[PDB]
Parts: sequence; C-alpha cells; structure tokens
Amino acid sequence: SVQDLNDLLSDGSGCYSLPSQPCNEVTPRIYVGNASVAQDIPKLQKLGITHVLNAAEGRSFMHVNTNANFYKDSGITYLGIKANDTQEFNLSAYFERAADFIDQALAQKNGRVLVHSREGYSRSPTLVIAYLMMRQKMDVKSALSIVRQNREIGPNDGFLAQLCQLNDRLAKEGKLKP
Amino acid sequence: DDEATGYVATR
Repeated sequence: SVQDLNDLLSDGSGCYSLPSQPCNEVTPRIYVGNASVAQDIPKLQKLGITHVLNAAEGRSFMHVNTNANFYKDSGITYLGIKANDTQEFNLSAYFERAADFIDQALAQKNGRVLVHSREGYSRSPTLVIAYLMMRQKMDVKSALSIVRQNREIGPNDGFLAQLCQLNDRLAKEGKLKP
Repeated sequence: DDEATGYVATR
C-alpha cells in the first residue's frame, strides 16, 4: 500500500524529513540533488557528473529553467523533462525514457548522472526509484529504502501510487526478484 | 555542514 510506503518514509506516522543537503549519490554513480547543484557547474565537474536529467524542466516557481544549450560546451549530456510535482501527474509516463537515459549514462565507464528537480524530493527520486525497479530487479519497498537511506525524501502519494502499479506489473510478469 | 532545506508533503 501507498500507506506501506508512507511509513517507510516517515519516522512513525507523520513525520517525513527534509534533505539535510542538496545532493546525494543515492546509488553508485547515480546522484539526486536540487536546483542549485544542477545550476552550479564547477561543482558538477568536481562531482565528475557527466549527465543531467532535469525532471522539473520549466519556468514556473516549481521548475528549473535550464535546458540543453545551457549544458553545452562544458560537455555534459542533457535530458529534460517537464514534470509537475503534484498528485495528478503521470510522471510514470517518462519511466522508460528516463531509465533508458540513466542506462546510457552509466554505460560509459566514468559515467556519472545527476537526476534532479527542484528540491530533489519528489519528481527526481521517483524516476531514479523506478529505474531501480525495472532495471535492477528490485521491489518497491527496496529502492525506496536505499534511496531514502541515502537522501531524505518524500514523494506525493500520486507518485507513490504510481510505483505500486509498477511493482505489480513487474512482480506479476515475474520481473521481480524477491 | 548540513542544511534543513525542503519541501515534500504528498497529501
């Protein structure tokens, strides 16, 4: 249940927590951070991050108006996604597209990918989390926990609900790994 | 170092 997830994320019933800091590699080679890092290029360099996935692409108060050419000639491969951190959102419409990029990302041998959003708390962890499930055979309670353990995160219940569905596509296709 | 930052409350 999404409730099953809420509790993984809280600290009892009720308290989710917030990022003690702007960027955290939540899994080897894969980093989840916020707007600033994304827009602080000499850091992405020292971080040796080579790919960006802006999962909150746009110009509203809840988006990062970065874009391809913004990353041109510091040579960082870019991929944008105009998502909305609201329960309505079907972020689960970009799972493949995203995972497919994270995979190409990792394939280089010194490949480091920064999946990010505004706060690096919902839209972002969500993609990343979905990549572990269909790409590392992990069940939902699992990826959440790794990711969660590595960064303080909190996806909206819609996004939560989207992952569970994902869980049973996989689980019932025997794509899991119990 | 380590700041509090924000935001996610999922309704």
